[PDB]
Amino acid sequence: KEMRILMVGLDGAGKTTVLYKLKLGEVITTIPTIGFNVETVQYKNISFTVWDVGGQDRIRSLWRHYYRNTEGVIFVVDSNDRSRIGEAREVMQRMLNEDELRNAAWLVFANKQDLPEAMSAAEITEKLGLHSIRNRPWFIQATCATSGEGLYEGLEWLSNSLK
Amino acid sequence: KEMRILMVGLDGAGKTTVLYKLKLGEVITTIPTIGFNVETVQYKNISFTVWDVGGQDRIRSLWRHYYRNTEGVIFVVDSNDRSRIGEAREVMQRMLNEDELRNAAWLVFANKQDLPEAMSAAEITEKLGLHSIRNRPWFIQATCATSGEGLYEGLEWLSNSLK
Amino acid sequence: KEMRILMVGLDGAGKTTVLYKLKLGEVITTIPTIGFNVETVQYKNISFTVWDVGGQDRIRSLWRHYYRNTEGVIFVVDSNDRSRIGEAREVMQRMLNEDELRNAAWLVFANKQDLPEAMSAAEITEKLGLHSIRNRPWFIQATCATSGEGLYEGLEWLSNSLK
Amino acid sequence: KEMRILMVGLDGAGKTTVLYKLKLGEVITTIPTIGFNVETVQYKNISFTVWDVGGQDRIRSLWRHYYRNTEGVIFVVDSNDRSRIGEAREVMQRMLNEDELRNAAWLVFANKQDLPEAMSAAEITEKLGLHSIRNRPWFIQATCATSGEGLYEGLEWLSNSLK
Amino acid sequence: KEMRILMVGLDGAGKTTVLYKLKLGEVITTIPTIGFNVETVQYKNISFTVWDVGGQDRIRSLWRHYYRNTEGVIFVVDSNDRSRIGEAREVMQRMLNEDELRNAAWLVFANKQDLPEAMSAAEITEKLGLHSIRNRPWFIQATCATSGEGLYEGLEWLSNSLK
Amino acid sequence: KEMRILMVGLDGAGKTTVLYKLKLGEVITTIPTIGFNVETVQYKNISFTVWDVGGQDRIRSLWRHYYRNTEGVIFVVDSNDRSRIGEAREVMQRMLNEDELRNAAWLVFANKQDLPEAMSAAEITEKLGLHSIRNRPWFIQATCATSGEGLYEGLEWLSNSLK
Amino acid sequence: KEMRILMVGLDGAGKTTVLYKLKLGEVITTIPTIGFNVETVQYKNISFTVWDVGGQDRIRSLWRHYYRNTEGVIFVVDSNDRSRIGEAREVMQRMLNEDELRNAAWLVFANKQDLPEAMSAAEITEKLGLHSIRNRPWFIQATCATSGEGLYEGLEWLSNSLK
Ligand SMILES: Nc1nc2c(ncn2[C@@H]2O[C@H](COP(=O)(O)OP(=O)(O)OP(O)(O)=S)[C@@H](O)[C@H]2O)c(=O)[nH]1
Ligand SMILES: Nc1nc2c(ncn2[C@@H]2O[C@H](COP(=O)(O)OP(=O)(O)OP(O)(O)=S)[C@@H](O)[C@H]2O)c(=O)[nH]1
Ligand SMILES: Nc1nc2c(ncn2[C@@H]2O[C@H](COP(=O)(O)OP(=O)(O)OP(O)(O)=S)[C@@H](O)[C@H]2O)c(=O)[nH]1
Ligand SMILES: Nc1nc2c(ncn2[C@@H]2O[C@H](COP(=O)(O)OP(=O)(O)OP(O)(O)=S)[C@@H](O)[C@H]2O)c(=O)[nH]1
Ligand SMILES: Nc1nc2c(ncn2[C@@H]2O[C@H](COP(=O)(O)OP(=O)(O)OP(O)(O)=S)[C@@H](O)[C@H]2O)c(=O)[nH]1
Ligand SMILES: Nc1nc2c(ncn2[C@@H]2O[C@H](COP(=O)(O)OP(=O)(O)OP(O)(O)=S)[C@@H](O)[C@H]2O)c(=O)[nH]1
Ligand SMILES: Nc1nc2c(ncn2[C@@H]2O[C@H](COP(=O)(O)OP(=O)(O)OP(O)(O)=S)[C@@H](O)[C@H]2O)c(=O)[nH]1
Ligand SMILES: [Mg+2]
Ligand SMILES: [Mg+2]
Ligand SMILES: [Mg+2]
Ligand SMILES: [Mg+2]
Ligand SMILES: [Mg+2]
Ligand SMILES: [Mg+2]
Ligand SMILES: [Mg+2]
Repeated sequence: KEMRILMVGLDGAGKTTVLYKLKLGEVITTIPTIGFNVETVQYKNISFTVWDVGGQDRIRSLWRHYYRNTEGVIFVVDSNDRSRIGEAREVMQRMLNEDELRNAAWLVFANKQDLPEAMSAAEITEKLGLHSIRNRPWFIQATCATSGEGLYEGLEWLSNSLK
Repeated sequence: KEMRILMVGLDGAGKTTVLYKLKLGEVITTIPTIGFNVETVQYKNISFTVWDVGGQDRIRSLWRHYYRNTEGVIFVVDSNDRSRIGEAREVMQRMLNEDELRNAAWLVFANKQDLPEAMSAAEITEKLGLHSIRNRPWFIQATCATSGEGLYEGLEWLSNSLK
Repeated sequence: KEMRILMVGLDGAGKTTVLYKLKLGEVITTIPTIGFNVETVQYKNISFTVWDVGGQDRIRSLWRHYYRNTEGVIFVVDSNDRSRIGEAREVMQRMLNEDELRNAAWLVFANKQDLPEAMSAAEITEKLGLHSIRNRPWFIQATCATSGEGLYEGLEWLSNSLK
Repeated sequence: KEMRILMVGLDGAGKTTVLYKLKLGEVITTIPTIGFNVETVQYKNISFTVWDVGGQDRIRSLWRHYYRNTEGVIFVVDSNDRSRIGEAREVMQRMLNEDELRNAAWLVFANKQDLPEAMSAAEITEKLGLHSIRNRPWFIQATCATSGEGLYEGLEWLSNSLK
Repeated sequence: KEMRILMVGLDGAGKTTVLYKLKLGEVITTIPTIGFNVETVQYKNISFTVWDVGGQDRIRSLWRHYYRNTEGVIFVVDSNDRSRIGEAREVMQRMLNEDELRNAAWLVFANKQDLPEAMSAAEITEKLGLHSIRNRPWFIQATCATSGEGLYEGLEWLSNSLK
Repeated sequence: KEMRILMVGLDGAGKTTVLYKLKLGEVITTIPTIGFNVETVQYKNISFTVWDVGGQDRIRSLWRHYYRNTEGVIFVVDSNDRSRIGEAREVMQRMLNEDELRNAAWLVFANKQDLPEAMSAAEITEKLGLHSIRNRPWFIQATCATSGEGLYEGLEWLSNSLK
Repeated sequence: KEMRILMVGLDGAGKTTVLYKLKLGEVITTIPTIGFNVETVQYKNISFTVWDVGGQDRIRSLWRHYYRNTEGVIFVVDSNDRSRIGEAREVMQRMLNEDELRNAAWLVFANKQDLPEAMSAAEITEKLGLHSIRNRPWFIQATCATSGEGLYEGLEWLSNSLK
């Protein structure tokens, strides 16, 4: 009936694009997210309330204001960006150790799969150290926010962890 | 008057196909089940509420959310897949030891009997270690969800364990 | 005015045929009874509510759900099947020791008397150890469900144990 | 109204099979009993609570945890195993000298009588030194857990020592 | 209803893997255990609270903080590691002489039996000097945490020493 | 209700084995007894508290610490060791002259009778000069601690000298 | 639930950087620590209260004000600084002899491992004389506060010495 979500990731990942592909159905032009966007999207008789936030180094320290009462998390990672996959691992291993996100479900959108140099979801699952997760449910999906592929299959998995 | 069921199994078994052969009467095209499907089907003045779930390795850890208040279980096994009959045995022996499914009735759909290389229900009864079950009623039926054979004979047995 | 009955026996005996010879008057084609059938039949201003159940080895363990509030029992035995008369004796001596059927009246339909190799009701009375019954009223009748012989003479005896 | 029982013996005897032949009525497949099984069975308006335990050399030292508040004991001995009848005698003469089982009734199931090389109950009564028992009531019955013979005649004797 | 357990052993044995094979059912990737992990697992209406600890030489001196109020111990030994079987013997003979573990039950998981060069449970029982144990119940089981074999047969034995 | 015992003898006799055959019921592996073992065993509503001590030449001089308040003594002699029967005679004639053991009952376990070259209890009674005992009750029993023979017949005799 | 920590070391080590890498997650610019910094960081349901202090020669004499009620100590040593490893040894051997830190747990962050000329944790363990520690638990971890490596593995070890 209701669910709260927090979309996060590094800069350039695709968070805003994913959100406004789910909410509107169209690919909008984007500006860097200094503040935050919040939007409700309905699916399977469930109303997800997604909070997209900034990924710039200066806003990554303000994500803590949103950890509270968060039932799911969506970590978006740019697959073409193979040089910052270590920074994302640092961020995610730091945010998995926070106690406010202790029960949160973990979903990972490996975005930008339409690009030729994109890296597979298994290569990302290995590079991010996702099998090391033990206190938490987790899942990884390959997406293309510009085409909508894999986006409605993530909200479908998040439904498993309802209530 | 009412009954709750949980259809489970490995990937590729036939759970979704069975469910929407009971509910609609037609063989639908299928996509991998990331989330869950739920459907009510009436038979013998009884309204079974079936929950079909995913079998991918990543969703097999989310089945626990559904064990509660479950009155029957339907384990679907692909008979042609003779290489994963040990993995199914592991899953079933693990899920028989859970205390939330302590009184649940056990039914086993040995599906894909229309295939030439299919294995008999007795060979499956031996490979799955079903005679070792002692705290639980159990039953095994040979099916073909594409043709509907053996599907209405399972709901008929589940009626024995009503109320 | 009312009476509850439980028809039981091994597989192949004639339970379903007896029931739908009493209820309809015609000999129906039959399928193995996986679940249960229930039918009310009126006779002598009495409405017997008969529950026919499966005899397969897998359903013989589900008969316990029906023992409660059962006022009469009808054990059907195939007379031509002279090789399974010991298994029926085991089943009946086990079900006579249950405390839910403590006051139940016992009737025995020695069916398939039309067959040449059929065994007499006295030979069955000896093989089943029926004279050993002491806590219970009992009676044995020779039948032929295909012709209706001996069927209305069993419901007539069950009337003796009304209320 | 109630009674507590402890089924014990060497490995391979038939304890689990006896228990789940009394409780279910069917012969189950078995695994070695590392821990313990406990089951209540009703008979003659009495509810026996049977505790089946392991017979492996490593578990024979954990039986002491169960001696307390035990009103009857059932020693199962394999008759075909004529080479371990001395080890069983040692175990039984040791467990007859324990003070927690000081008033316990003794019953002996000489099981596996269906086998051709089985040894008579009198030969076992002589080999086990049962007439040497003087502080205790005792009884020996010849059984066949696969067929149920002699099993309901042991619970019948245990009723003599009620309350 | 409750029970406390302490899983210990040398480094590389399989403690964390065993714990999160019992708790989750999946084989997780692992990091060296510097601190401690604690997890509750339910089985046979009993809630075992397992404490997995480090085996590095620097943490083997911090196990004493956990000896108190410990009702069972699970010593995991790598069978393929035939060069450190003496070090494990030293550790176990030292920890058997502690007075806080005076009543603790002893279980030994001889893990990594799937490897070809693995050593039998009897060879380990001889090398570890387990028959020398006299003040304590003990048991040894052959396992394969990657496949789950022998893991639910250890918790089954630990139930013998309940309360 | 209570009784104190001192088990003594030369090295290799069988003292520890006897004690932990009475206490546990199993034959344990053994190490030389440098210190002492103490164990309580119940039999015939009597709780014997047995103190097993070392027999090495260096510990035979520390037995005096235990003579006090000792109500019975159990001298174990290896029968196969026919070359040290004179040393045992010296030890026993020395320990019979001590005034702290002035009222102690004397029992002699002629152990290792299962060996072919074992010497009879009468040959030992002659070699040990047991008939020369006049200030003391005495008794000699032939044993086999590995099989338990003759062990419960010694505690039975020690009961004669209760209180 | 709570724990008090004292981070100390020589000047240039990395104490402030470590603290504000644990607390904020970012690498801050730093000024020499004339006074003291204090910060609470949560991890594993534990709230560590860390006190970072100055390392200048003039402030090393004011550390005594903080020894009291200190449950853990974190000695940070610059590995690249191979010329002051003797001064750190002096400081640490002096502060290990204080009676207010008598029960404190010892952790050693060998920081600046990202530098090419860095010295291994074993070379530091030898140069600092850490094996000479006998009245205290101790542990050494290799870190890189700029990247966060090895920092959450120290707080993990400090949890072993809780309460
Ligand atoms: N070619 C391609 N571009 C994508 C895809 N997904 C997202 N993008 C594009 O990549 C750019 C960055 O996406 P954007 O949503 O603006 O970043 P962000 O996640 O919000 O992070 P920020 O707000 O801190 S800059 C955008 O131009 C967007 O259109 C994809 O699948 N393929
Ligand atoms: N030839 C044949 N195909 C069958 C039969 N039963 C089911 N299937 C087919 O096998 C395929 C897998 O069935 P499906 O229901 O989609 O898997 P699942 O049980 O839902 O598991 P999943 O959702 O995690 S992929 C489908 O293409 C389905 O049509 C059968 O009896 N014969
Ligand atoms: N020749 C003959 N056939 C009989 C007679 N009575 C019953 N049958 C036949 O024997 C067959 C078995 O009877 P049926 O009623 O289907 O078994 P059941 O008692 O219901 O047991 P099941 O449902 O577990 S298979 C049927 O083909 C039935 O028609 C009889 O008197 N003579
Ligand atoms: N042929 C035959 N087999 C029997 C009989 N009674 C029991 N058994 C069989 O002998 C085997 C051992 O019986 P089982 O009950 O598993 O041993 P146990 O008493 O439980 O001892 P354990 O659990 O320590 S292995 C089983 O395969 C069982 O089926 C009998 O009367 N005849
Ligand atoms: N091939 C194989 N590997 C196993 C088995 N059991 C455990 N392992 C593997 O051996 C490795 C060590 O297991 P692990 O659980 O991490 O060590 P530990 O007991 O926790 O000790 P540590 O934390 O101080 S490093 C792991 O890679 C694990 O996956 C097995 O049965 N077969
Ligand atoms: N073959 C055989 N061995 C026995 C018998 N009784 C005891 N032993 C064996 O003889 C050996 C010595 O027994 P043990 O109990 O260890 O000596 P001790 O009396 O304690 O003296 P010690 O502790 O100073 S070495 C052991 O290996 C034991 O198992 C027996 O009846 N037959
Ligand atoms: N290259 C590199 N620099 C590091 C590392 N760890 C800490 N530092 C850097 O070394 C410098 C000293 O660290 P700092 O935390 O300010 O010293 P301090 O421990 O607080 O001691 P002080 O306050 O008395 S000056 C800083 O510029 C810091 O950024 C590292 O791992 N690699
Ligand atoms: Mg954005
Ligand atoms: Mg599906
Ligand atoms: Mg029928
Ligand atoms: Mg058993
Ligand atoms: Mg570990
Ligand atoms: Mg000794
Ligand atoms: Mg500083």
